[PDB]
Amino acid sequence: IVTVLPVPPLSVRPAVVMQGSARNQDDLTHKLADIVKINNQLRRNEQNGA
Amino acid sequence: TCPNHPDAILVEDYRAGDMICPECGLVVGDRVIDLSTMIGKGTGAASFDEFGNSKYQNRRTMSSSDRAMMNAFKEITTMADRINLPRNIVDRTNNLFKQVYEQKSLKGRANDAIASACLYIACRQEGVPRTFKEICAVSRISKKEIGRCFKLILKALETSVDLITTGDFMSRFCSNLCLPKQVQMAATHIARKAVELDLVPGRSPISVAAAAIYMASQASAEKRTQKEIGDIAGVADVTIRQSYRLIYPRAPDLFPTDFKF
Amino acid sequence: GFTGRKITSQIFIGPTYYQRLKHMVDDKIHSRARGPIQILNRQPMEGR
RNA sequence: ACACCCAGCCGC
Ligand SMILES: [Zn+2]
Repeated sequence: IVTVLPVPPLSVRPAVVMQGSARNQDDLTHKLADIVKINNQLRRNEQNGA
Repeated sequence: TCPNHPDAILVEDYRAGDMICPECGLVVGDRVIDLSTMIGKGTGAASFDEFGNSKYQNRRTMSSSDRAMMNAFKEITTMADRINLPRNIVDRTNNLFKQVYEQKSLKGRANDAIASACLYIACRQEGVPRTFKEICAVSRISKKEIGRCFKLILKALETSVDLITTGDFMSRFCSNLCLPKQVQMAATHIARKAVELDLVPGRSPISVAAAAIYMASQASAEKRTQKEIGDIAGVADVTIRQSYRLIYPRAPDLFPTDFKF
Repeated sequence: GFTGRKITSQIFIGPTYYQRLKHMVDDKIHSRARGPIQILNRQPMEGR
């Protein structure tokens, strides 16, 4: 049972190019941003007390 | 970064795949190279609760400011599509809106007012200006509010816009009135000559532009009524009669060399 | 054509409609020697 | 200067 989630490095989920200034990230990077956002929300809501 | 050669630029060879020195040919570096999600609808029925609702849906938080910018861009696109503007003006409008919204000075006014004001600014800056009434036709906002918002945008964002001339509106007015090229050239010449010779001190360029339309219209086979001119220009028929009765003396001088009267 | 001799088998000759297809060999020839590589895995890239 | 998706086509 996982209680810490190992984030992969930038080699596993690198940023791609387009025209240039985009610097689009991998799908793992976007989902991990979502993971960190939901985890931070839960971690604050633990003592905020909903 | 070539050894034995300080301050040497490296030619990057995207075909050979290396970074190569134009004095000795060494290679530095062995090879060259080159946020959210949506939860959709469930396929299987195993995700449905006893009351349905599938228990897994997109929370769509995405801040407040990003929501405001997205709604504003939607309003800009659906506003500019009505008068059929090219997308370069739309993108310039979005650029001005983002600069204004990040300038943080116009929170006290409706976002739609800043939106239509940025549309007017972008239409001005491309050399194809629209009148205020044309923007007001495709916007839910009065002319007073758009005027005040335009005044506050020019005061706040610190930019200069070119003063309008009559010749910018002539092509749109004639083409939307379905008039040929000779009428276009004659009306533009009449408008520019009336501006430069000084018959119209302080008169609005929109009134004398529609006056030049009426000049070119009431001299050929096709003729346009005052009501049609006011419909296509937005100026009232009294303003057209004011410009008519003030432009009527010295008529052949305003005309071009040949028109086929 | 080389020796000028008669061919002792009478060749079937005549006009026939031929068509040149899109596939020319200069549009297909392709070679590599340690060229560019991908970002994700450092393998060589795909396609001519 | 990409990365997915789609389509068409080549040889067996
Ligand atoms: Zn060198």
